[PDB]
Amino acid sequence: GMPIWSSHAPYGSFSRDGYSWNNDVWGPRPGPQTISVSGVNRWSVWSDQPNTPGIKSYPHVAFNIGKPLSSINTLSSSFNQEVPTGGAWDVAYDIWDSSNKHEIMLWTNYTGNSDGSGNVKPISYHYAPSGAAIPVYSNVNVGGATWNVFEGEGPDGHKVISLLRTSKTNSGTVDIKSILQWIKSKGYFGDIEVGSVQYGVEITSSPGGKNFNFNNWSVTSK
Ligand SMILES: OC[C@H]1O[C@@H](O)[C@H](O)[C@@H](O)[C@@H]1O
Repeated sequence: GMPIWSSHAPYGSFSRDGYSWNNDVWGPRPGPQTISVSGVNRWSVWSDQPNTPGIKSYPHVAFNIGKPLSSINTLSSSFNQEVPTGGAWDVAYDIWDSSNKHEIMLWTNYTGNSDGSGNVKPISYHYAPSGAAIPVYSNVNVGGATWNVFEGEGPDGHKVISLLRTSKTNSGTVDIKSILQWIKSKGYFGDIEVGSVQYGVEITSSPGGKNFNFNNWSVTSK
């Protein structure tokens, strides 16, 4: 209702009690974007990005872990959000290891489809003739939900593993510890040191301005 912090500046940031918020917007001609924080668990962002190729922004909240996967007893997160209908975007968890050589994404609600097609697509090495990203694993039930798994590389060669929920949702709880354990079991990485747990929206297009409310977001690390 009343903000404890707000910014419309690209890369404006604020931190309170272990949580930080980042107004990340880059690129040739970024559109206006304003993030507001009402408290440690509740925040919002409005963004007006043009109907052009590529991700323009990732407004997000972040929480630091800094622990090896093996030392972790509990790593879960709860989200509750209100999203617009149109545009090109994906609301996602962004989980990094401390070295930033492995990125794990969990897409909870998005404008594309779980099979890798749509106006947004997961990072992927391979695409189908229709242009849909090709999943490496399908209908995987892990960490409290069913997902489609995709594999790709970022521009600096770092590995990206993306899980797209087969059923989109605007509220839920993810068991990140178990998801990372399953990814380790397929051999993508070893006893990774978990660095950051992030949550926000990657906006490709939101012409006319679109609003995203994160009414609750919390991380439980033990
Ligand atoms: O290929 C498009 C991709 O660009 C990356 O930077 C993003 O993190 C992915 O989530 C996105 O789908």
